[PDB]
Amino acid sequence: MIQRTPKIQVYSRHPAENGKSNFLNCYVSGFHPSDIEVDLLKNGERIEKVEHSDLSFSKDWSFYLLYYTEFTPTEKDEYACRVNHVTLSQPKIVKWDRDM
Amino acid sequence: GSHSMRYFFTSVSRPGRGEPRFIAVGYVDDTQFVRFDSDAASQRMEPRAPWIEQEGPEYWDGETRKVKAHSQTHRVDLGTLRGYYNQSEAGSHTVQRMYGCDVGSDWRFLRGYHQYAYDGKDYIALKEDLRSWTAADMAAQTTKHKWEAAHVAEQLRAYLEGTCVEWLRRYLENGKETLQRTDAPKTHMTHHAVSDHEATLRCWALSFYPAEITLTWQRDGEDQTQDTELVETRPAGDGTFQKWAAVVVPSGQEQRYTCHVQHEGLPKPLTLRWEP
Amino acid sequence: TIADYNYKL
Ligand code: NA
Ligand SMILES: [Zn+2]
Repeated sequence: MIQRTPKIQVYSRHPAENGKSNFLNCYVSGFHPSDIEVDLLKNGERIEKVEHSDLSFSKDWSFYLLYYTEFTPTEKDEYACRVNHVTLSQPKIVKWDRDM
Repeated sequence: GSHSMRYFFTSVSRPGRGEPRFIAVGYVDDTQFVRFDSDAASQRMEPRAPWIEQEGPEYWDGETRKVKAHSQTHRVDLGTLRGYYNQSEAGSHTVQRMYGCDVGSDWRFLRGYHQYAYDGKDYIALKEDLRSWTAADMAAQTTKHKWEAAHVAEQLRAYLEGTCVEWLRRYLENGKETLQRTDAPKTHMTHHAVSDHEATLRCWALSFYPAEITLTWQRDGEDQTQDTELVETRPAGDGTFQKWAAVVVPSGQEQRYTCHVQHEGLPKPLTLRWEP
Repeated sequence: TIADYNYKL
C-alpha cells in the first residue's frame, strides 16, 4: 500500500513569552497509514500529560493529528516533538522555535 | 455565509487480535462536534461542542446505534476487500469514508458527497449528480454493480439533500454564537535578521475561523513567490487556526514588501508592512 | 445526524 511520511509543525497556541503559561502543539499531517508515535519533549525527555485530537483526514486521504500539552516557555528549556512512523527509519525530532 | 456538515470514518484492521480500531468524527464547517472511538470507555457517540449537548437521549441513542452500524459495515468491508485484492490475513489495512453536504448563503442544498478509500487510495465515490458512481479499479467496479442493484445512491441522495441539510440548519441555529461567528485573523509581522544585510519578514495570521485563508507577498505591488515560504494552516487547539508566510529580503528594502491577507472575516483584504 | 443506509461492498 501507499506509505506517506508525516509533515510536522511544532508551535505554541499563543505568541510565546518567557515565564508565561501556554500550550505546546505538535501537528502531524499528510501521513498514511494512521499508526503513529508522537511525543512532546522537554530537554530531550518525554512529557507525560500529552493529549491528542481525534483522528481525521484530508482530501487525499492522508491523516492528521494534533498532540498538545500545557508548557511555560523559558530561556533555558528546549522543547521538541519526536515522531515515529513506518515511513521513518529513526524517530524525527523537530525542535520548537518560537519564531515559527 | 456558506456551510457544510461532514462525517469522517476510519477503520484499521488488527489481525493479531480483535476487531478493527474505529474512529468517527463529525464536523460543522471546521468545528468538530461529535466523536466515536471504539477504544473509548463510553461506547457511545460523544459530544464535542456545547451546542450539541442540549440534544435529547433519543438523539444520542440513535447516533450511537448508527455509528456502531458504520463500524460493523467497515469490519465486513475490510474482510471483503482483503478477498478482492487477494491479500493475506496477517497485514493491517484501512478503510476510510467521508460524506456530507454543503449549503449556500441562503442555507439551501448546494452539493453532496460520499467517498470511500481502501489503504489510502480512492476506491468508490458518488458523482456530483448523486446518482452515479466513480469506481477506481475493477474491484470497485464489482462494488459499483452491487450498489446500483441495491439503490445505494438513491438512499444517499435522499439523506444528503434532505436529512443532512435539515440537521445542518438545526445545528447552525443552536450553535449560532460560534458557528455563525467569523473570527478575522489577528495579524502581525516579525523580522528575523539572517545576516548583517538580509532578513526574513514573517507575516502571521492568528486566531482565525474558519480555516480557509490566503496569505500572499507582493514586492512593489507584484506577486512574489521567489524566496518565500508558506506553512500549512494549522489548528491553534482552541478551535481557531494559524498560518504564516515569510520572505527573505535585502536589509533596508523592507518597505517594498507587503503581505496581503484574505479571509471570510475580512470585508476588505488586509495589507501589512514591516514597521521599522 | 449520521446516515442510516445500507450497502455491501
Ligand atoms: Na430536523
Ligand atoms: Zn550576502
